[PDB]
Amino acid sequence: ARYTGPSWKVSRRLGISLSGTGKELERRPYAPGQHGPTQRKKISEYGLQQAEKQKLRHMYGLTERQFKNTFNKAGKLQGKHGENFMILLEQRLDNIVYRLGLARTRRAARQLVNHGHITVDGKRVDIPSYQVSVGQVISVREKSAKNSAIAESLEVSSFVPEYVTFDAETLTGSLNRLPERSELAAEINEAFIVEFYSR
Amino acid sequence: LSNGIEVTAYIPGIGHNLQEHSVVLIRGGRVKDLPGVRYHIVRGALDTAGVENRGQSRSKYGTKKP
Amino acid sequence: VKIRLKRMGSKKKPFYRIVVADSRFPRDGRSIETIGTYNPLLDPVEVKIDEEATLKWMHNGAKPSDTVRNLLSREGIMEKFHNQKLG
RNA sequence: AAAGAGAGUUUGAUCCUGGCUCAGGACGAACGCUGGCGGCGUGCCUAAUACAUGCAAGUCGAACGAACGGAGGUCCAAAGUUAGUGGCGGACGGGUGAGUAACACGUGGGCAACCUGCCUGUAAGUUGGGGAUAACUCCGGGAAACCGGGGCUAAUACCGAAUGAUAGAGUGUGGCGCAUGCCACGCUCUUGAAAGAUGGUUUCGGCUAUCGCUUACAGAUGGGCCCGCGGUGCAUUAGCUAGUUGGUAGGGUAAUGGCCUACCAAGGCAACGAUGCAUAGCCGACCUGAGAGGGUGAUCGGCCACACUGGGACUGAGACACGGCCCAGACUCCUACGGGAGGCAGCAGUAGGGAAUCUUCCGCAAUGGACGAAAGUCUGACGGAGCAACGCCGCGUGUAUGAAGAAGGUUUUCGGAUCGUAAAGUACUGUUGUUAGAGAAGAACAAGGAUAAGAGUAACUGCUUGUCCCUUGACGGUAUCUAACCAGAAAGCCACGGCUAACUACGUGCCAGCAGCCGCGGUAAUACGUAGGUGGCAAGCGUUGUCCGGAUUUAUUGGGCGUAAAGCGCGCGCAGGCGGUCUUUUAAGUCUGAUGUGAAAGCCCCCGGCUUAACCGGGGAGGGUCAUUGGAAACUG
Ligand SMILES: [Mg+2]
Ligand SMILES: [Mg+2]
Ligand SMILES: [Mg+2]
Ligand SMILES: [Mg+2]
Ligand SMILES: [Mg+2]
Ligand SMILES: [Mg+2]
Ligand SMILES: [Mg+2]
Ligand SMILES: [Mg+2]
Ligand SMILES: [Mg+2]
Ligand SMILES: [Mg+2]
Ligand SMILES: [Mg+2]
Ligand SMILES: [Mg+2]
Ligand SMILES: [Mg+2]
Ligand SMILES: [Mg+2]
Ligand SMILES: [Mg+2]
Ligand SMILES: [Mg+2]
Ligand SMILES: [Mg+2]
Ligand SMILES: [Mg+2]
Ligand SMILES: [Mg+2]
Ligand SMILES: [Mg+2]
Ligand SMILES: [Mg+2]
Ligand SMILES: [Mg+2]
Ligand SMILES: [Mg+2]
Ligand SMILES: [Mg+2]
Ligand SMILES: [Mg+2]
Ligand SMILES: [Mg+2]
Ligand SMILES: [Mg+2]
Ligand SMILES: [Mg+2]
Ligand SMILES: [Mg+2]
Ligand SMILES: [Mg+2]
Ligand SMILES: [Mg+2]
Ligand SMILES: [Mg+2]
Ligand SMILES: [Mg+2]
Ligand SMILES: [Mg+2]
Ligand SMILES: [Mg+2]
Ligand SMILES: [Mg+2]
Ligand SMILES: [Mg+2]
Ligand SMILES: [Mg+2]
Ligand SMILES: [Mg+2]
Ligand SMILES: [Mg+2]
Ligand SMILES: [Mg+2]
Ligand SMILES: [Mg+2]
Ligand SMILES: [Mg+2]
Ligand SMILES: [Mg+2]
Ligand SMILES: [Mg+2]
Ligand SMILES: [Mg+2]
Ligand SMILES: [Mg+2]
Ligand SMILES: [Mg+2]
Ligand SMILES: [Mg+2]
Ligand SMILES: [Mg+2]
Ligand SMILES: [Mg+2]
Ligand SMILES: [Mg+2]
Ligand SMILES: [Mg+2]
Ligand SMILES: [Mg+2]
Ligand SMILES: [Mg+2]
Ligand SMILES: [Mg+2]
Ligand SMILES: [Mg+2]
Ligand SMILES: [Mg+2]
Ligand SMILES: [Mg+2]
Ligand SMILES: [Mg+2]
Ligand SMILES: [Mg+2]
Ligand SMILES: [Mg+2]
Ligand SMILES: [Mg+2]
Ligand SMILES: [Mg+2]
Ligand SMILES: [Mg+2]
Ligand SMILES: [Mg+2]
Ligand SMILES: [Mg+2]
Ligand SMILES: [Mg+2]
Ligand SMILES: [Mg+2]
Ligand SMILES: [Mg+2]
Ligand SMILES: [Mg+2]
Ligand SMILES: [Mg+2]
Ligand SMILES: [Mg+2]
Ligand SMILES: [Mg+2]
Ligand SMILES: [Mg+2]
Ligand SMILES: [Mg+2]
Ligand SMILES: [Mg+2]
Ligand SMILES: [Mg+2]
Ligand SMILES: [Mg+2]
Ligand SMILES: [Mg+2]
Ligand SMILES: [Mg+2]
Ligand SMILES: [Mg+2]
Ligand SMILES: [Mg+2]
Ligand SMILES: [Mg+2]
Ligand SMILES: [Mg+2]
Ligand SMILES: [Mg+2]
Ligand SMILES: [Mg+2]
Ligand SMILES: [Mg+2]
Ligand SMILES: [Mg+2]
Repeated sequence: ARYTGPSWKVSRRLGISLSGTGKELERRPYAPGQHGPTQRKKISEYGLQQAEKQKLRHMYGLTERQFKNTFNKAGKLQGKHGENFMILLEQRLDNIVYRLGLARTRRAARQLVNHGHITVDGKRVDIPSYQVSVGQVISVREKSAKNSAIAESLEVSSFVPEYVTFDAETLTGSLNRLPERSELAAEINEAFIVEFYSR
Repeated sequence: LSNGIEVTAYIPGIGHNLQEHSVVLIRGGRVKDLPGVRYHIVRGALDTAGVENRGQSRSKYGTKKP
Repeated sequence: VKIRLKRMGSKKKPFYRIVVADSRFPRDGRSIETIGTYNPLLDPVEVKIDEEATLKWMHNGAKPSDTVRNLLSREGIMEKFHNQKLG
């Protein structure tokens, strides 16, 4: 991926349990390093905006320049800026693979997309940043097929969001309709990232 | 300089291997401490040498990775 | 005055414009009036042409090239030009 | 629909004014540390400095000079597929930005004041003669570029003749305009043309097909000239000019014009900036900005100028001509000392200047050029390959699990915390990579053979169109695809007191040093060096140089002049700016409709094509105090 370091470190510093359910924050919820269990300090507006940017960036696991380019392209759309930015972030192939049950984290989905183990409309895709559209399907092209990892991922995969429909008999998933901000993270404040990029 | 300009430059870093009639590479940037000095010297781009025993800010002072 | 074929696009990916221009001008330089498109990469060739300004230029003395002649023949401009000359 | 962020710094503390500095974006960039790959682009910004070496413009035997098989005479050999004169092209294509402040460029017009090879169409004609000349061969001068003389011969080479002007004059008729003048037609006289070559048929004479040549008329194309408006600094640059200003005649050019000449009068331009000095190619456009504006002219497209410096002309439809000619000048080279040759701001490449920029590569396969009837030749245009993290976009260095927590660093209030699920273990994959194989598009053709139908013909041959048969790849075994192995072969830079995200210990002690500013360093340093930790970015990260923003810090949008910088000491007044009330009239300003135009590429919107993106394609929109013209009359005139 972009970054192969420890995953509990970034979540502990950020304050939220991204890519999991509190299991990274079960113990010592303070920031990493030797400082953070000792004391804290004040937070300014710049700190809050940077924190929200990090929330998004390390939640979706994509680099900074591509993040800003996606924000700029989302600005081209019509509607509220942050909502469009988030919903275009939700169009990522990695996000669809992860939330569809074929994996468990963002890293697993990214690697499983890099090797081409999935396919859209019978076309092998090695691009994690591929933007899925309405009616596009996914599959496994019988590469992993009877693989232990995908079976385990489908076992422990919570549930499926209502904006995507997936059946496990043929491992087929497709976007029902466009997701809304209502069915999204909501641990973040999307109103601050636009201001942060506005300075 | 290349245009015959009397230019007073500053030597950064700890220690240097500079002397008279030596080729030096002058770079922009003035220091407020000296009333006349207005330019810096790049370390490691010409006859000028780097700085020994440097671990931090190694890109400047012209020291390679140890 | 020739109804020429101008090349643009990208490396190893050419696309062509059927355009009329003078023989003394650069291939990608000054021209008079573009009339069509020509795409070679697709196995079935997609050629769009006005078929009305082309006949006017042919009447006025615009000699085409070999491939432009082939395209006008396949699209029927040459046969209609012969019919107009007869009629 | 669009619609603008601030912080530090003068004081013992304040509030204003004001400057300085910083937080962002962009480069044809450079330097330092570092460095895995793929796609698309860019690369002498300085010396328009000087140039080794090779290649960049040649082509036509259908107008006049080859070896073989081989008629003929065991021996030599006749006819059958290959230099130059002549025609076309060299004025295109390609490169630089020196010069130029002007009709050079942008935009919009005018030419009743113009030209134009090749291309297309039409109307007529291609009828008869002559004298030569290269090539070739002898005689000489020759160091050599090469010079002269004698003899000989062709043509689509050259020069007269028959005939033919919408060319000159003279006239008439009719219709007309924007003053000069334009158009249709008629009459008399005087001048101006040609060339043939490859076939077919016929009788062989003839006739005929294709390509050719002469004249005239239109179209298309490319140029020429004139004009309104528009885009820089200095007034510590105020007068400049004399073929200048106008006229009368003339010469010259494709054309108007002091473009040039003789004569006549003394004019003309200028504070609405003449003249002069300095810098600079212009535009579409690029960077920034909320916008108005500000800066620039990298890549690409259009126009202009130049080709070692300065001047000139010939040939040609088109040149005062990059790889053509003559003269002078500087430089390089050869010489037998009399004299000769050269011009990379063409593609590669060398030396020098620089902080700084690439191979002395492949091919005409595709597109386009020149020649030819065609095959075909040439094409450093162009299509491609090589180098440089120079820029944009894309992907990787693994993934899940793994503990009160391996081992060991950093600290410890020496109980512990921290690196940290990070490790080992555990289960899995091969995007990259290695090994072995299958492997495209870009290709349309041109020509050649059959056809079918037309025009033309007495008939053909041929011509135009349509349908088939056969042939053509530098890239290149390239993209791509298929299988086996592998967590192994792949992470660095800057920063951490505030501006601004992120702290502990040790060493040093106004020293070493840091620094954009506030300023830190004199023994308890979160600012100096190192170690641990943390933050940002990522095959990149920092520093410097230039531009815009922040800067309302030239304020039209959008500031001011009592005391902070800022009201002339006052008056009279030319030019200029502004102007009480009402009516009628005009449409200069103002507002609006229609026509033409503001090239392509670029920004923007919608669709698509490359596995996505960058990138590419289609359509649309935007942009003017623009020309023609029709409207309204409140306001300014
Ligand atoms: Mg430092
Ligand atoms: Mg062709
Ligand atoms: Mg918008
Ligand atoms: Mg500051
Ligand atoms: Mg900004
Ligand atoms: Mg570098
Ligand atoms: Mg290195
Ligand atoms: Mg790359
Ligand atoms: Mg240059
Ligand atoms: Mg010859
Ligand atoms: Mg040119
Ligand atoms: Mg230029
Ligand atoms: Mg004769
Ligand atoms: Mg003779
Ligand atoms: Mg003779
Ligand atoms: Mg006559
Ligand atoms: Mg007559
Ligand atoms: Mg008129
Ligand atoms: Mg007559
Ligand atoms: Mg005659
Ligand atoms: Mg012919
Ligand atoms: Mg001929
Ligand atoms: Mg302009
Ligand atoms: Mg300008
Ligand atoms: Mg005259
Ligand atoms: Mg200049
Ligand atoms: Mg650009
Ligand atoms: Mg502004
Ligand atoms: Mg530019
Ligand atoms: Mg250039
Ligand atoms: Mg240009
Ligand atoms: Mg030159
Ligand atoms: Mg030179
Ligand atoms: Mg002439
Ligand atoms: Mg030339
Ligand atoms: Mg040359
Ligand atoms: Mg060159
Ligand atoms: Mg050199
Ligand atoms: Mg070619
Ligand atoms: Mg060709
Ligand atoms: Mg050649
Ligand atoms: Mg080239
Ligand atoms: Mg090329
Ligand atoms: Mg470079
Ligand atoms: Mg790059
Ligand atoms: Mg990248
Ligand atoms: Mg590794
Ligand atoms: Mg591992
Ligand atoms: Mg693991
Ligand atoms: Mg210890
Ligand atoms: Mg791990
Ligand atoms: Mg093997
Ligand atoms: Mg093979
Ligand atoms: Mg292979
Ligand atoms: Mg035929
Ligand atoms: Mg045929
Ligand atoms: Mg066929
Ligand atoms: Mg055949
Ligand atoms: Mg064949
Ligand atoms: Mg060919
Ligand atoms: Mg080959
Ligand atoms: Mg090969
Ligand atoms: Mg391959
Ligand atoms: Mg194997
Ligand atoms: Mg092995
Ligand atoms: Mg391997
Ligand atoms: Mg393995
Ligand atoms: Mg590994
Ligand atoms: Mg690496
Ligand atoms: Mg320090
Ligand atoms: Mg460290
Ligand atoms: Mg770090
Ligand atoms: Mg301003
Ligand atoms: Mg003020
Ligand atoms: Mg006042
Ligand atoms: Mg005062
Ligand atoms: Mg007063
Ligand atoms: Mg005063
Ligand atoms: Mg007064
Ligand atoms: Mg007045
Ligand atoms: Mg009034
Ligand atoms: Mg346009
Ligand atoms: Mg372009
Ligand atoms: Mg697409
Ligand atoms: Mg584009
Ligand atoms: Mg487009
Ligand atoms: Mg378009
Ligand atoms: Mg628009
Ligand atoms: Mg009135």
